[PDB]
Amino acid sequence: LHKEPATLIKAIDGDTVKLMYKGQPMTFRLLLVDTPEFNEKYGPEASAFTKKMTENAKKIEVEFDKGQRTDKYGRGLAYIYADGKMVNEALVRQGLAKVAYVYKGNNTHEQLLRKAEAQAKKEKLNIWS
Ligand SMILES: Cc1cn([C@H]2C[C@H](OP(=O)(O)O)[C@@H](COP(=O)(O)O)O2)c(=O)[nH]c1=O
Ligand SMILES: [Ca+2]
Repeated sequence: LHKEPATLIKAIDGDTVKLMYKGQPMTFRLLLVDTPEFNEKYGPEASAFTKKMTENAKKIEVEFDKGQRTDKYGRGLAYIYADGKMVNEALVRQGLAKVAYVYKGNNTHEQLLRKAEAQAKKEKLNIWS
C-alpha cells in the first residue's frame, strides 16, 4: 500500500471527510470503521475527533487498499493519515469507532484495527463504557 497526497477540503463526520485528491474534490469514507451518526451517542465526539485530526494536520495522505477504491455512493475508500497518524486506527483506539465493513481484498489493516478495538474495549472507552 502507498500513501498519496491530498488536502483537506472539509471535515464531514466521524468516518467521512471531503478531500482534494489528484486535484478533484472527493468524499472519502474511512475503510474498516463505523462511527456513530451525529444524531447518535458518541456521534458528535467522533465528528469532533476526526475534524480536529484532519484540520490540525499539516499533511493529509490517502492510502487505498488492494480492492475497490470507490463505493456505490462514489465515496473514495481509503485509510486517511494525518501527519503520519492513521485516523481509522485512532478512532477505533479511542472507542469512537467500531471495526466494521470488513470486505475481503480491502482489509490490509484489519488486524491492526482489531488490536486497537481490543485495547479500547479493555479501557471501556467511549462506545465501550
Ligand atoms: C466502509 C464501507 C462502506 N460501504 C457502504 C456499505 C453501506 O451500504 P448501505 O448504505 O447500503 O448500508 C454504507 C455504509 O456507510 P455509512 O456508515 O457511511 O453509512 O456504505 C461500502 O460499500 N464499502 C465500504 O468499505
Ligand atoms: Ca457511520
